[PDB]
Amino acid sequence: KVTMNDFDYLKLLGKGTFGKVILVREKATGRYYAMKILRKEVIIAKDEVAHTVTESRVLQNTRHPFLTALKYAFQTHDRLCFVMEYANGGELFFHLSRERVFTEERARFYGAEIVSALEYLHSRDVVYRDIKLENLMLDKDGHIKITDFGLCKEGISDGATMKTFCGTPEYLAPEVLEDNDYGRAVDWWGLGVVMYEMMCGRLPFYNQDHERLFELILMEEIRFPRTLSPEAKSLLAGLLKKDPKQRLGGGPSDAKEVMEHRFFLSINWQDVVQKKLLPPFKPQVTSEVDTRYFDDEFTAQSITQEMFEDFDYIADW
Amino acid sequence: GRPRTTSFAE
Ligand SMILES: NC1(C(=O)NCc2ccc(Cl)cc2)CCN(c2ncnc3[nH]ccc23)CC1
Repeated sequence: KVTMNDFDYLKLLGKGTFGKVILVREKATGRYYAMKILRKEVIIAKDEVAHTVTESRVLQNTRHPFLTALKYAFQTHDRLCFVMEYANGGELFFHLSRERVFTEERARFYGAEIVSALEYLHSRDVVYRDIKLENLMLDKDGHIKITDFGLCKEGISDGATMKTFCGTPEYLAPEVLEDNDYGRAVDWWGLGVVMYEMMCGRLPFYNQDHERLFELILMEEIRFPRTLSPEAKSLLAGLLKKDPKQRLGGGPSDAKEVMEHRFFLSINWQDVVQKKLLPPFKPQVTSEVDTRYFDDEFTAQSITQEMFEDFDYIADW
Repeated sequence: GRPRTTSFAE
């Protein structure tokens, strides 16, 4: 049994509407984790129960080096807490904003890890649906860790479809902006957007007004920098194909199509998951409490069932 | 250097 009192609460790492993430130390072990704390009252009143139970189930039933693992999930009378592996290197969003653009080789390393994580997810019948720079963290070694599983859909195999209008606006696949249902190829669209941001230094489609933004996504052709390699242009054009049936990854073989693309020719896929590749950037933290890869905006801030049947959990690691 | 984005569901 796990309680709030089993932890020291050190720094705010992130803060959504529906909760906050705090850097915590487990007192008995001296180990550090990221705790997501949600308020039950808010979760219930705002109809976020299904998403929260889904994130719990997904985290309970996945194990992969490029997904953040769940150590403990527990509840109190007014809170739900997820204790997860702490990604010390912060969000890819942090890094890309600092550096403006990544080399193709650096984007390839991250892209390959994301492809492996997506492959694994789809193999567990999970569609992730929210690939974006904020949800892609770096661990202490510089490997990708996908976080935030609340928008996942489970039990999606092969060509099964989904109906919920969800994700993040700037990253929505064109089929999601049409009526009716969509399949798992939405995840390859999201990879293409993040890859495009990594190698081109901006979103492929952007407007502050969601009506204009969604028009661009549906109707505008993407542009490439003249000096992007032909293989990177081809990868991006393939993942950002508007028709999911023509999209790279959109066919029956799903991730395999992406892994086979010439952009990834140099990648040994069997080695990606075994983490034999030296990452192109190791976070230079000087302590487990060093939050230099997280925004001051958050880290400066001080920190003063039936329905939830499938929630609680203790890992076998 | 885009603004931070927000996930949603309807
Ligand atoms: N990208 C993160 C974030 O801020 N997401 C927004 C957010 C905040 C709260 C809630 Cl309830 C939902 C979304 C993901 C969670 N955090 C992490 N930072 C470091 N290591 C981590 N491991 C797992 C999560 C996490 C902090 C960074």
